[PDB]
Amino acid sequence: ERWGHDFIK
Amino acid sequence: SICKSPLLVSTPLGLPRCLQASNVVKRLQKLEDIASLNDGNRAAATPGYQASVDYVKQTLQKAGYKVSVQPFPFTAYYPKGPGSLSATVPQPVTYEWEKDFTYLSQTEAGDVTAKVVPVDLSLGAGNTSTSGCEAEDFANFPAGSIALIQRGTCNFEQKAENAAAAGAAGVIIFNQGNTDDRKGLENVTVGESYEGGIPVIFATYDNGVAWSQTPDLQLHLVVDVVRKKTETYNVVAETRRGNPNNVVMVGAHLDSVFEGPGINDNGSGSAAQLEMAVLLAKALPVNKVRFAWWGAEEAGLVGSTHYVQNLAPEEKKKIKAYLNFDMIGSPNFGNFIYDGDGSDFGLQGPPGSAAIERLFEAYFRLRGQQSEGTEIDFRSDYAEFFNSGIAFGGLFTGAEGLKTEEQAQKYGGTAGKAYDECYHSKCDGIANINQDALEIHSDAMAFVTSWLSLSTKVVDDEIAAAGQ
Ligand SMILES: C[As](C)(=O)[O-]
Ligand code: NA
Ligand code: NA
Ligand code: NA
Ligand code: NA
Ligand code: NA
Ligand code: NA
Ligand SMILES: [Zn+2]
Ligand SMILES: [Zn+2]
Ligand SMILES: [Zn+2]
Ligand SMILES: [Zn+2]
Ligand SMILES: [Zn+2]
Repeated sequence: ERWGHDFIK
Repeated sequence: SICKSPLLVSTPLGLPRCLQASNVVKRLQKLEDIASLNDGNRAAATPGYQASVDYVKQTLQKAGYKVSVQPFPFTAYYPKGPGSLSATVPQPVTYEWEKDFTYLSQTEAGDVTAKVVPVDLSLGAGNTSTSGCEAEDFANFPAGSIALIQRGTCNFEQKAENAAAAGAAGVIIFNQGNTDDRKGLENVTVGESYEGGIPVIFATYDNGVAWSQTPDLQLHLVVDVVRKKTETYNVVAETRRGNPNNVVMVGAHLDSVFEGPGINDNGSGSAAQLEMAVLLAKALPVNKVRFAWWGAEEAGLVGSTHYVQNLAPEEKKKIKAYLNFDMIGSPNFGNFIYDGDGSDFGLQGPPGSAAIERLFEAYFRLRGQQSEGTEIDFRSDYAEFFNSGIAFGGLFTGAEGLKTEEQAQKYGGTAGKAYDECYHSKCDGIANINQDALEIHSDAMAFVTSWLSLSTKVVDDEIAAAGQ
């Protein structure tokens, strides 16, 4: 899962 | 002044005629000048961003808009140098920055040497690790240790804050290793909302395995970053005319990364949308059009998320559609339309997103232009609209991905090169803009925005059909 550019998990 | 006529700017084939790429380029030059006068960036919580806000606000006020500059609290994150990681016990070993390990975005700074303690690991192909997801995983965790945590199931932020609440001095998260493609370093974040107070780095899977099996291991971990609690701003304006209960909203983030001026990302969307808004000042829409320039997108969609979450429920229900324009001037562009129907990547937007995608598709096709889908898995400022059930769509010309041979036949350019080789870089300046890409995508932005400003029926129909 992403939130913008980075993976959050 | 022909494009001051409401007859032209009110209709979907009129607005694109009046929205000229050469005028978008002039606005892009202004953003370039702003970056140049402000140390080369337009990043959140910098004078470059403030001057970008001033420019957008003044432009909208001269066009007759009332402008809302909406502040929100924001923890800025800046890496100030490379990290360090070395074993001190049982044997001295120096690990390599950006090969063995990297920072979690939004980590705190730190310099810690401590025993390394694995937390509820589940190794091997096909594992479903929940390492560090529950406070109970830390049942035997000694305060002051470095927590060695495996990626899996829950957010990095949760893993790191659980470890912090268990008294960890630092956190090393290693990639999950459940498949061969989940063993290297990745772009990962603990989130702008991280409050664990301790440093967090990401390591390769094989390093995690070896460390977890190294008796008496101690690691010396150094994270060189700054976090600063501050604020930044969204810029929001709407037409006086049009139904306030059936709002067509368009958005484009106005901030750049710290590394450069962000002329393609996302000066391109910001400037095209600003040109459109100036033209729409004279339009006679049926539905109200709202324009947003988002702050802190590059920090994790902070501004757009704040905007949606802070809307009173009665006001939120008035937004019928959201259109996102994030990177539409890519040097080696392709013609990408958000895959609202999930036909390419299997993720569907909220009801009505298929209709928006279909509108974009039909417009490119009518013009004899090729197009194809791009992913919508919460990569830009539609994310919180997506979470709230609001139909959305958008346009994209490509970023770090590599153009295929087929796409070079379809769109021109160079196969095997990135759509934007200056993505997130110092070189993402005015010279990094393809004006044909700007022409094509600002045309489509204007057509679909105008279309929906006259009728959201294509969206309404999918909403109605979804309800049964
Ligand atoms: C990393 As982005 C959503 O600003 O292209
Ligand atoms: Na990133
Ligand atoms: Na915050
Ligand atoms: Na040190
Ligand atoms: Na667990
Ligand atoms: Na948190
Ligand atoms: Na060929
Ligand atoms: Zn300087
Ligand atoms: Zn629990
Ligand atoms: Zn962007
Ligand atoms: Zn970006
Ligand atoms: Zn599709």
